[PDB]
Amino acid sequence: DLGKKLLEAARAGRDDEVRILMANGADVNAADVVGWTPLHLAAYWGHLEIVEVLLKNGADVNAYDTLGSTPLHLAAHFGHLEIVEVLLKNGADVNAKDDNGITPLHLAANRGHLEIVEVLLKYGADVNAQDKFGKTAFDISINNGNEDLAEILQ
Amino acid sequence: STEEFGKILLKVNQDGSRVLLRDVAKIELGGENYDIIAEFNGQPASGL
Repeated sequence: DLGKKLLEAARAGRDDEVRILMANGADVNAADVVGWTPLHLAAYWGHLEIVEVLLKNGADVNAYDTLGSTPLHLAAHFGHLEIVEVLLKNGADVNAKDDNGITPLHLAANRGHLEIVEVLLKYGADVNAQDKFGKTAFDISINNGNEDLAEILQ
Repeated sequence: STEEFGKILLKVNQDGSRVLLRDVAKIELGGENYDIIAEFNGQPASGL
């Protein structure tokens, strides 16, 4: 019951409601129907302050949904540079793979987030990492036409 | 976007190389027809 209210508080960005639910002992790793925990919703919508409150109360930074996607995949794919730094600081897996072999580096490369790619690579992202189709982060840059990104990937 | 249209895969060659739409055509945003050209007092303008 309390974990369901925490999922809606983290999605709507209600920073005050999250801390009240945490005091009542809500489940920090409560997943919905698709396997998304409150940390997945905070990283998807872009609530940096909620990501910090969740991780402080011992939330799983490497939590995965019904398709192996982690909160770091959602923060890199949707251009949340501040959230990627906070997640990687709390011990997130920079080489995390979903059910398709897609890493957060692949998601940041396809959307042209040059700032996130730099942060991910600084934390030890695998440049030669391949998905189920054998495509690396460099293969995405040359196909999309991003000359600035292909420069960073050598 | 034009970038998404440019990376449309037409064919894959025997050597593994890919032939994209941008390799055989110029991709750009341009009017449906280039027939009408209006000018207000000599300066480029549109109208209704």
